[PDB]
Amino acid sequence: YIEYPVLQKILIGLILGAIVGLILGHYGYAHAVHTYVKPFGDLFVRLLCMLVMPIVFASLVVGAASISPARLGRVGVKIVVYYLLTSAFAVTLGIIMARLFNPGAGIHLAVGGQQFQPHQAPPLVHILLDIVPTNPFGALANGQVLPTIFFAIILGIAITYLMNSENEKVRKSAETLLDAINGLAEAMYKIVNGVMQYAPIGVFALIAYVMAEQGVHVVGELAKVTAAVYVGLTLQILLVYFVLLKIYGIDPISFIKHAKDAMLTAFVTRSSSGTLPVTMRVAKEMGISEGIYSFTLPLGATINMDGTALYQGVATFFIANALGSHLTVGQQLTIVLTAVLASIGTAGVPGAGAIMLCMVLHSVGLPLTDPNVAAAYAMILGIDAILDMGRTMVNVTGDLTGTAIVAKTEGTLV
Amino acid sequence: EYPVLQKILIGLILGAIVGLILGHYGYAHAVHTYVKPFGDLFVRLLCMLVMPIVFASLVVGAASISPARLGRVGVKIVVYYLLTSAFAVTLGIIMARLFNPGAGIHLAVGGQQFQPHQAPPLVHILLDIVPTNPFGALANGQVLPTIFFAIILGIAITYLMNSENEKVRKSAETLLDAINGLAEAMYKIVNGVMQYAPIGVFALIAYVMAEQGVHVVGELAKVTAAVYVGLTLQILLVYFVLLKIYGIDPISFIKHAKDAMLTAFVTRSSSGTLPVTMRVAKEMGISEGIYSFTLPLGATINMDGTALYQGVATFFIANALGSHLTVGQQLTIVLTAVLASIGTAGVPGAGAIMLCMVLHSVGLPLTDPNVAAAYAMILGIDAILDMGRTMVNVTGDLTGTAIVAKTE
Amino acid sequence: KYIEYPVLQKILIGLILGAIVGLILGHYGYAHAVHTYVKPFGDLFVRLLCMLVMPIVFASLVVGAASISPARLGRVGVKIVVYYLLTSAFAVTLGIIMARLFNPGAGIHLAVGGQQFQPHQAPPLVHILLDIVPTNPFGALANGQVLPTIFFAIILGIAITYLMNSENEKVRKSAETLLDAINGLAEAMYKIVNGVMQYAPIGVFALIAYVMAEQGVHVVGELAKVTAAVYVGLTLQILLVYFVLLKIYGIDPISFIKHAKDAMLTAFVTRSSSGTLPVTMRVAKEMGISEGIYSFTLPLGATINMDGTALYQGVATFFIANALGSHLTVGQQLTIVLTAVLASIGTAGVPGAGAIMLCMVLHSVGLPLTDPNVAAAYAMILGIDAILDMGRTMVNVTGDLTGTAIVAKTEGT
Ligand SMILES: [Hg+2]
Ligand SMILES: [Hg+2]
Ligand SMILES: [Hg+2]
Repeated sequence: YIEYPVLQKILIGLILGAIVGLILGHYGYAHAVHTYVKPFGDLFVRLLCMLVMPIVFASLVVGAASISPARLGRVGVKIVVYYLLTSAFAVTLGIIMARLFNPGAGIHLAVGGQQFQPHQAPPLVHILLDIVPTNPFGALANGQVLPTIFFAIILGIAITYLMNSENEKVRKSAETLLDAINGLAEAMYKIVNGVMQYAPIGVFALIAYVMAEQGVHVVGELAKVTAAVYVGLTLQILLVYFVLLKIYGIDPISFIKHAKDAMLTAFVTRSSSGTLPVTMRVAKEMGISEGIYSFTLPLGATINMDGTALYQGVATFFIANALGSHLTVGQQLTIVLTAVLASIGTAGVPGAGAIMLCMVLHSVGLPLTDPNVAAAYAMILGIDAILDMGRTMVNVTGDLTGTAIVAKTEGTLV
Repeated sequence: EYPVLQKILIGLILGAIVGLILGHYGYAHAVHTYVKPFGDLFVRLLCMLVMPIVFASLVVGAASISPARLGRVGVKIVVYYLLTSAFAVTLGIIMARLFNPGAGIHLAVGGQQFQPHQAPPLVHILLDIVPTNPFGALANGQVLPTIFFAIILGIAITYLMNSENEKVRKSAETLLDAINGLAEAMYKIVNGVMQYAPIGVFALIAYVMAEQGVHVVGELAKVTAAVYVGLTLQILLVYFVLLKIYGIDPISFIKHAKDAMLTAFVTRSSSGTLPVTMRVAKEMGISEGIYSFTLPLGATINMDGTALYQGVATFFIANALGSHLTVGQQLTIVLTAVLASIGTAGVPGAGAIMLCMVLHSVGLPLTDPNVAAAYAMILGIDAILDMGRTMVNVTGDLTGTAIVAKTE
Repeated sequence: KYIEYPVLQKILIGLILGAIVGLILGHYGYAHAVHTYVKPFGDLFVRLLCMLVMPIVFASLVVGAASISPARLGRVGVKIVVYYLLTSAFAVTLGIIMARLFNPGAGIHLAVGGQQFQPHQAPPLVHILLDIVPTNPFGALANGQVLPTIFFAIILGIAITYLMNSENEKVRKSAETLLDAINGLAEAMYKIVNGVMQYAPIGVFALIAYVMAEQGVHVVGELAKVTAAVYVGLTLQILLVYFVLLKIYGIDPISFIKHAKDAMLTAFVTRSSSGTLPVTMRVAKEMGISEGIYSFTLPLGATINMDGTALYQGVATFFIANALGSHLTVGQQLTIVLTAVLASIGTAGVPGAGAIMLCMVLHSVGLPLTDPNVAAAYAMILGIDAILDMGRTMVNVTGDLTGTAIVAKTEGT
């Protein structure tokens, strides 16, 4: 059948696809690929941008409700502060690395015969006022990004306040609504898994055309991306986690020795949740309180922002850079912080890195319909699989780093 | 608030007489200005629920039929309906080509004939089944994407009900429970709208008769006929053969269903009839533990009745527009319609509701005067057709529960 | 850094303080600078409100419809509903009456862009009646078609009640779940308003600051003229209907008020049918209303009481239309006003329902809230809504008791 290690399939689809593309590039048929292979790629891209709205919205409602004070616990408030200070660093490293290696420059895409031309921007007044949806159903209906973010947050928070009410009529109503929204977000995730079953074919078709038509330069450019990620990735573990543990009297060396297979599971399954049974067992091996890890671990699975913050730092810069538009530090963080803010509750979430990207593009007015934007996004989407293994692996490590720092601040260790 | 079907038939029979005399020496135009708006109110009220029912109905439907959520006695009854609908489709088209309903009524209302557009590149029509934004598809009536999303969602929910996580599992249970109920309410609303249907159906044919001459009655009777003969040809040609193939006697089988069919034929309700259906299944000696499960499904998932309705209706509608339609597209459009109606067996006037959904999905704006005036015709006789629809649905539900019961 | 100080106080402070600032900056000041710098805060406030107008009206009506819906409706229910229908009827007539009595809007002929607003007119009745029916309800709901939304929200709520009358427990829990989540969306939308009223002091400051600075000093008289027309019709309701209705039911009106005294005073000051509900029930027991009666009728008047809104709209509608330059007749008025009221059912409060309905009414008529004039006209009412909304609630609560007592003594079982 096709149930064989889904990730194996996708990496086979990428490696094999680039070879097919690239040799049909050299003496081949850039155009034939474009007429015949590519539409299979397009289907894949559509199946992704599809759920981009339901997941962002329904995910944020649930996510907001999670962190919403003071439905949030006191042991919880400390773990929230944790992810906030780490996301802060994860963002800096993101940008830093994306500037350090310069992914995108060197590939000047001008696909229809013309380069893409960002039309910016309205007056700040006009753009701040417009985050407030004129009509919340409509925002959601026709893909209005920022408004949906803002309404989804303000609603998730509202729900929690309703679950602090004496009126039981009221309390269950909220509990019902949130539960229903939850199941939606939940179903959306299961749908993604199904799409990832098609991903090996679709991703084959995507890079096949990119390779066939962009030339061979691309492979260097993509390795440039992945590199900037995995080096910021490990730079995170070493520079922040290890420091934060050191600074909490915890031993970083022996810490790793327990996390070892929990990171390796995460690296391999791409799944904060798939990995969560392993994570929890390791948390116990380190001797974290039962009452603690059984609460804080199922959070970092969803609200851990550090992984995605790194992805976007590099994805953002590549995507904008390949388009040809030179992007500054101020725009960078502006963009990235906003993606991260809105990512909360989508930690995994199969391929959230790429999903946030769409939602961020849609937000900066770069129509996915444009051929350049399209062929640009298609590149990152290709290697997303690779990137998403590091993304999860850092997520999990940081979840343990945090749940162990917070564990010790409760006096429940060994 | 007196027997509802009586009223719709009273209104139709009565309405054509009124329209037809007022047509002849009368004032086709007057009717058009004063009588007709009541008719248009009716068509709107229907096209209204076309979206919610299709979406909500399919989410629920797909979650029924979904693997691994489906049961063993269930898998067989589904396999039953799949292979009966197969044949029901064939008869539909076949009868629709046999009698030629529509041609000979050449409607060109505005002083101009309707002119269907075809067709974007296969590539572009296939990529487009995938909604770019699901809320959007839903919001501004995109048919194929809504089907595609509603199926892919229903299946997803079932996987969530096979989860270790009780939080996850309850949430799915809830979402589904609320979509169901939306579905459910949608139907309740139809029952009420059918309360206006006698006035509405009066107004509709009144105009059609007053304006399209007397040729119409022949053309409509042509439809009715093509359904009722496909209808009984289904009972005899498939059910009887399936009963015989499973040692059940066709003749004495009917002797038991006799009132259950008569009830179905007169209530238009697979569900309204359900108590009578189950009573007969007991009289025939089916296991309690089998008919109490399989009969409530046939009432929702039985595609055979609709499959004949769409076959014929589709061919009439298109044919009357002027557009001659081939066997290939006939089937393609039909499979699509039936394969989206799952979980709406009855569901009062489902037959017509689907038609609207298939029309909106295949070019053909319901706002267009030709398209409108043609759909107004079938909408008129829907009541007649919808009685045979249900009656055959119910017969095939017993045939299925009996065949499956025997294998147990 | 914490302004969790009495929320109403803040809005009143913001109004009085805002008008002075604007008015002095108006005279020799910088109408323009206010427009460029203070106003954007006033606009952000109008956006947060106009935001919820769709979800509150829809999800609110669904629940509302369900609550009045037969035959889920009790016999103790049927009477209280009939009560409210006959009181809203009069509540409307007084609204229009007072709106015509004082003439708010005239004398302020607003032509803001350098051009006066022009209401379009009306398609044939056929076309407007057919169009109350949503061709696609998700679409109605998604892009703000008001009339089709109303009609779908009612026809939905009612259907949901019938599903609760089914022997199929599948069917029955399904309906119960759906309603449970629609309510609760409703409920959350209300919580989101409470947060918006938190910024309302700042926003209401900015709003009148500009209208004062730019519209002159004639505005303050015109607004006092509104509030007057409401508060007098408001007490004309108590004296002219409730008191005549209590008397006509052998009940003593003066000694009735002696119990309601604080129950009305709470409502006047909290702006909250729900916040006041504890105080209200305590008073219905003091008046010696049955426990199994007020435990049902008081939580209804809290949501379905239409009389308070009926007055507000009578005046708001006339002022808004009058200021724009369109003179509006008594037919037009009720047609506009019945409609709003009839669709307000289940939104009694709901922090600021009065203004909320008005948008929804403005959108429905054909006055695009983006229009410079319409905006500057709505902005004025939005400003004093807070004042009007205290009276609104207070009248509502008096009439909930007047009702629960009239129905109560017709019982004694
Ligand atoms: Hg996308
Ligand atoms: Hg329709
Ligand atoms: Hg508004």
